[PDB]
Amino acid sequence: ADTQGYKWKQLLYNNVTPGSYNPDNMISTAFAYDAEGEKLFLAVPRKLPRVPYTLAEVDTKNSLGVKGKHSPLLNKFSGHKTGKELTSIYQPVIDDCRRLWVVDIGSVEYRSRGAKDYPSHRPAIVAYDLKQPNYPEVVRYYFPTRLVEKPTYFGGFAVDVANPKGDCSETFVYITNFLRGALFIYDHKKQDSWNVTHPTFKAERPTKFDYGGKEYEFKAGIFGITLGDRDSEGNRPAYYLAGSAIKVYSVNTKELKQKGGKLNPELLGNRGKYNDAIALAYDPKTKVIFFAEANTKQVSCWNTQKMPLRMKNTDVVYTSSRFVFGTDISVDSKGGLWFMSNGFPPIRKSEKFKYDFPRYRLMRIMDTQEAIAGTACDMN
Ligand SMILES: NCCc1c[nH]c2ccc(O)cc12
Repeated sequence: ADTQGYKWKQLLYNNVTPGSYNPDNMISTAFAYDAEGEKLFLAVPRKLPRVPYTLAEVDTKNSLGVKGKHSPLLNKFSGHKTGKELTSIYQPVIDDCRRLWVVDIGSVEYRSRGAKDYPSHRPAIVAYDLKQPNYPEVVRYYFPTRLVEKPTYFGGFAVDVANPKGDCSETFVYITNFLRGALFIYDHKKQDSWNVTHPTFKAERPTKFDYGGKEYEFKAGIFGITLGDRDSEGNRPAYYLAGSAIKVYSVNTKELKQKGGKLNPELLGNRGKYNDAIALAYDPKTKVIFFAEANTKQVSCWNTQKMPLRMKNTDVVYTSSRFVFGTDISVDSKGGLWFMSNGFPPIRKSEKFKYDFPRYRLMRIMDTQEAIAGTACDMN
């Protein structure tokens, strides 16, 4: 229930000329913590002008849990020279083999004001090897033009490593898209990809979001994807959710890896009213799924072994009046539970939402057992 972590009023960069960018325009949408390396990676998409590094890192060795060091400066990704090696990213994910995966969407989202400095190209899935220094690029796959479908609306993704003890090449990537209610599926082995749509990937009712005493609204599809326990053949449930929704589905990875196959998603089925979340994370050690919620100022949980999913089977692991718009959640290598808010929901002009407390908030609960103790997500 204790947390350690970081808080920023503004995301400032180390070794970047002061004044050559506006620190309020640096908006982080996602993170990934490498527990073995004591490294934190932050996605800062090039949504607004003058973002020096779209993949940014901080060394948490000094800082984490140390009084006075709550706002580390962002650094260039150690695997990069200039900052132009990735154009714009929304989400970093670390797999079972300590490969750092990002999805370069391939263009910036503003016009003029230095946009020429970041020339466009086709969306790419890119991976860096954290095991080797200093983080060499080991995967670079471009989307075939036939499959591009609004890359700016890519949400969470999952990296499915069939052979975590081999060369780690039998690997699937499922990337959510919250506009199209779509999953883009990438077969790393075959070097092939395809898009899949399902009525299940779509928004239910619009999500309600309170800012500055008013009620705003957004309508997002799938956002929204995490991987469960493998069976002896290497298939697993892939849990997903739409942002604007309270229902949770799973679909087997078996049906996902089959290009042109029918999908048979199972309802699970719902978390109760107004608990919309855009991010969810499955923990292998407790079998709990954690939700970083949009408007409730909370992080919630559901043990996957308690069926069916009703509200009565969920609880709260974190509450903070300052946790405005949960935007990312993952569990790390040493079973750390990380969750992030940034007061940046998918609503027109949300970049200019301002708060009396630090906008960017990243917390860790030391382990998932610590989290769920004395709660309906326990055992028992
Ligand atoms: N808080 C930023 C909203 C957002 C837009 N796209 C995203 C992708 C991943 C994510 O965690 C969040 C987002």
